[PDB]
Amino acid sequence: AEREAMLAKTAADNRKSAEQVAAAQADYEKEMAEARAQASALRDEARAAGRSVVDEK
Amino acid sequence: LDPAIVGDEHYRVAQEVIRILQRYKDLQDIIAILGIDELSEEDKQLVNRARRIERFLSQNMMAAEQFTGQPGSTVPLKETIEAFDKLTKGEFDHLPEQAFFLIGGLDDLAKKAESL
Amino acid sequence: LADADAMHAKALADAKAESEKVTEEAKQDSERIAAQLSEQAGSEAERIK
Amino acid sequence: TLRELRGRIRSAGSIKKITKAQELIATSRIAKAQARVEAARPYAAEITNMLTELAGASALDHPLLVERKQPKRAGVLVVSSDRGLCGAYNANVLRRAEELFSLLRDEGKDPVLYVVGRKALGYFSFRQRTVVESWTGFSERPTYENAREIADTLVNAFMAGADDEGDDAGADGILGVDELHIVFTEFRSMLSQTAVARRAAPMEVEYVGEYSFEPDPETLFDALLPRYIATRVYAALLEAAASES
Amino acid sequence: NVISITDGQCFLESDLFNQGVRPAINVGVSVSRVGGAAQIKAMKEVAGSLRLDLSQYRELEAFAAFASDLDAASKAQLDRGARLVELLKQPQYSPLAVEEQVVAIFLGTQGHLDSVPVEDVQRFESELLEHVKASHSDIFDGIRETKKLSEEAEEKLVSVINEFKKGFQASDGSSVV
Repeated sequence: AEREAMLAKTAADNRKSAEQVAAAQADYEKEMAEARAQASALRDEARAAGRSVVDEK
Repeated sequence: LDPAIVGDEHYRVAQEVIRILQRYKDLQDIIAILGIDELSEEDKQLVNRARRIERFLSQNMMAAEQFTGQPGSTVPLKETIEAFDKLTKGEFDHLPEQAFFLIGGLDDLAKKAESL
Repeated sequence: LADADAMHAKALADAKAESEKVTEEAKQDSERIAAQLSEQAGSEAERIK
Repeated sequence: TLRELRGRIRSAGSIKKITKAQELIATSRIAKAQARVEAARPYAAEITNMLTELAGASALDHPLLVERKQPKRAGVLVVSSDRGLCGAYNANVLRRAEELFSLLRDEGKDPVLYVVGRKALGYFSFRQRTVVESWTGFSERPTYENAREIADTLVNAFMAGADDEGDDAGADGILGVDELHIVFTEFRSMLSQTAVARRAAPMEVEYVGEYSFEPDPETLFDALLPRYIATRVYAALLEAAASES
Repeated sequence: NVISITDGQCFLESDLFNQGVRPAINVGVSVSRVGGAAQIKAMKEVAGSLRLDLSQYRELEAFAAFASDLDAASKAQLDRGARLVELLKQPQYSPLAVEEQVVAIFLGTQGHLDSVPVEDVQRFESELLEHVKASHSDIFDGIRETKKLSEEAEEKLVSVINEFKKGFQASDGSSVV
């Protein structure tokens, strides 16, 4: 009753590291892209608003 | 150009080059659309040799020093005829074609070819 | 298991650094482009004057 | 000039017309080739099922099943067509053959090659290499007899190298081969046709995990394998012809 | 008569304008005899062998229908030619100075945009360009004064390039590595 828990733990560990690193890389990409997209939208809208107010004035 | 003035080897080399280029031009019309797949290998080798000999005639004179930023080159006639006869033997078939573009001599030819 | 949680802190730290630097860069770009655009509008204003 | 131009116009227009006509010829031939290629499936499935059932509880030993102790050499057969105007088909086949020969040269063996088709026949005759035997004149329309005799010849040649030690032929009396290779082309799609090489000379046994034998099971096994080899050989040819068209 | 009387000419053909690229300049016949004193030495060192590369690209693109011959031997050549062709296009009423244009030609020659997909390369450099305008402009003054590319500026600019492109996202959202 104790020689299968060791292999169950081995099976869990063999994939825990891969799952964790995959999730970490996915979150890293998600946050990087989200922040860059936010910055790009902000700069685009600021440039558009500047052009608009300059045209009006 | 006559065998009475110049030795027979030069005459033979010139005649062979002339015939090769003539055959290449003759086949150019057919190859212009279909290509080499329809054509036989006996003429594919001729096509390859004609392309290589045509690309080999390119040279880098010193007058282009104000354009290419490289020195010119000169070759004695004996080396020229020897290299051309060697090429017509077909030994240089293994070498890539682009290496023959704007080369000075056979030593520079080998150096450039083995540099890539 | 102990090593498993090392990268989260540095990941979040670099995320914050990226966020602040890109916000600053966007602010600088917006203010500069507004500055030159407004100055050119004023320039054509005195031109038409 | 003018008349040269007009004559070239006539020649090129006629070439246009007949190229389209013969392309339609090829298109029409595609349909019947695809209809004909797909009729041997039931017999192959039955021969596979019977082989699996027979070898399920049989002894695992056969000269084709076992391997020679020494890699003296390796045979190889490459297929080609009996007509030109195929495009890069011959070029693809020859490139695959050259790549395989280069790969085999790593072991230091001296192979012997067998070729089907007149174009590759001339190509290799022009080059410096021996060809023991060639087959032509029926690549467009094959039959079971050709595949059967070819499989018989290849099996006999493989058997003829059982005791090839050094340069000595032994009791065989003739130098034999210890490995075979097959080169052909597959019909992946109407536009995807990739040349495929396979090795099938020594049989390999794999267990995926988990009747009555009135005659001798070993004799049934021994007679059964050659039929399987012949059916594979026959199945290759229709695939090659379809890819060619 | 006009070609005979003068020296140097430029050829424009309706073909390339039809396929879409607006500046339609032929690369095989259009030549100029003006010597190397026209370029600045910086332009001479940073730009070279472009005409021959474009010519061989135009020759080799004639056999794009047969991949059985190239076989991963000129894939880099084909890709570089495509990226360069996509680079040469110019928008309408878009004045450009020597500084940013020599920057762009250096970037194209070094091939640092190979990872960037073809679909947005243009806008890519634009962002990069304006960032370098927003960022330090010391390198522009440096190459404007000595009229040559100093090496230290080269490491500085490539480091800035790596920093920007690591922070860059593609059109489809795939970061370049």
